[PDB]
Amino acid sequence: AAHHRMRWRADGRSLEKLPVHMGLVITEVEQSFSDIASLVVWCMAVGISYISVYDHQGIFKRNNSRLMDEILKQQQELKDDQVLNCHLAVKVLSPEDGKADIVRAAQDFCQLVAQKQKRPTDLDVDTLASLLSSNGCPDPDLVLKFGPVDSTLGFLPWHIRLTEIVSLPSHLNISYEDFFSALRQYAACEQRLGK
Amino acid sequence: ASWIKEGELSLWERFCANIIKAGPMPKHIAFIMDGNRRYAKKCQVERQEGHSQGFNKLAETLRWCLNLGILEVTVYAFSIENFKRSKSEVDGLMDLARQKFSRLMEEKEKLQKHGVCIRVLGDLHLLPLDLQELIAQAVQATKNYNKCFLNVCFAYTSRHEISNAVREMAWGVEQGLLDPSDISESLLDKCLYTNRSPHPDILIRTSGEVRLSDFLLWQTSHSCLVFQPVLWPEYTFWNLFEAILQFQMNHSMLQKARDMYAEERKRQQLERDQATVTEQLLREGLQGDAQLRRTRLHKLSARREERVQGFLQALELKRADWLARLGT
Ligand SMILES: C=C(C)CCOP(=O)(O)OP(=O)(O)O
Ligand SMILES: C=C(C)CCOP(=O)(O)OP(=O)(O)O
Ligand SMILES: [Mg+2]
Repeated sequence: AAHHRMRWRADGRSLEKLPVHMGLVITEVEQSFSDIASLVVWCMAVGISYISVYDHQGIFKRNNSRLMDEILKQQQELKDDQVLNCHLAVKVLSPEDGKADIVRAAQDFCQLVAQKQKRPTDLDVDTLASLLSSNGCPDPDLVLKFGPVDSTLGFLPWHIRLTEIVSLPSHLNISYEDFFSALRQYAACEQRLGK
Repeated sequence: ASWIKEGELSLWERFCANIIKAGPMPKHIAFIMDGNRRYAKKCQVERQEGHSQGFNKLAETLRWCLNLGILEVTVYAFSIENFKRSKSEVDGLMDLARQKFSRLMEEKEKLQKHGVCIRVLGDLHLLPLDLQELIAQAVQATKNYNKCFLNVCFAYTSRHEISNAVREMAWGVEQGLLDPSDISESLLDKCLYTNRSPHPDILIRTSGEVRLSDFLLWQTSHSCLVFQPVLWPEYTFWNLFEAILQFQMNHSMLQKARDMYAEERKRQQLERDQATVTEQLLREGLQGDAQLRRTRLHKLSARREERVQGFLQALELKRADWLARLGT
């Protein structure tokens, strides 16, 4: 009713902090797109810039369109500019976006080594990080893990080094209050960064 | 105290262990031993005592693992990230390390008897020169033991370890041992500090913290994550026991997942290979019904096997070389 956009932005602004980049990892292999879509739009409504969606069986990758279909639907209730903003803010991932991509980059650096363009020594941490960036997309600060499995199951191993990992038993009927509860958890977390 | 704390499990420990050992048991557990400072505060004790207590718990915990027949243990003792702490603290931590690694020599009897191999994984060059030498001797002294493996991650991060591993295979390229098209999942595995070890079945973090803090990111991607609120110096057998119980609950699903991922990788490899064999044969002219593609596949494979095996023996060389040089 549009007092719902003001509410959800107020909810976000109210937390000590919000994730710039949220990951949604689904581990459940028993069986569902509207729930995931609801999570995504909630993320966008509260003020989270980027949302990754991941499953280890690549089901979401193979169903990108059907997923973006629901996201755009659910999103309007609560066309081309709207389709561009979801493509930018939402990434759909499978395992190949993790380790395989690190191999991918490794190769891209070893040709520059063959080319006598780069020396092995030029590859500090930070260079690898760059070779492994998108554009705006930072590392996910918060991953919401759904389902019975205590594992990231291949989710962005490189980028997930400081990500707070919050576990929820299922995504099946997920409520806003349940989603926000996770956000309150993340907002209250202490990050020392080695000090 | 010593490094090896000989102790027999108690009655209930023993009994619960027997029941648990009937199911799948982890072969390799890794620990982020976090919360020593919060512990020292809680105990109204000095920071350094907190860390010392932390080392005592490690010794106790390894005995638990050995008593459960878990032959490999990786710990996070010191992160590169940790250098940013007050000189007071890091000097203290550095001094602790000197003490423990120095005491290790005086324990050679127990190390042989118990058969404990100690490896120290990290960017060790960042440590004080005296410490490097100390560690190096410790490593050389135990290198031939086989009954129990302890990996201490010191001056370590995951990113550093990963970068290092790619650098190593870029070194292979520059040294003309590696051609870009040979860099893969396996090869990267084999250039990590952890290359002698299988990936950890369980990763445990002791604070109430729900982050990995740049620890074994590559190795623990498919492993059982257990976050327990207990501060490390207060860890108990039962905490450990709860970890293993989690592992057992997850085992079936994580196995299915690990095989799926393996089967999909062999597939995507036999795919990207068979395709390389195509461009060559189309650009050549001939294209099969007399096992032509099949023979070009055996070739590309054996090329890799021979050339990667070659890169590897030269990497092991370079590691031993720096080990001998700095531990003389
Ligand atoms: C050697 C260990 C156990 C390092 C854990 O790091 P921290 O305790 O410094 O990690 P943060 O909480 O600051 O990320
Ligand atoms: C060398 C390390 C990082 C040991 C882990 O405990 P801490 O020193 O991080 O103590 P906490 O701040 O986590 O309580
Ligand atoms: Mg800490």
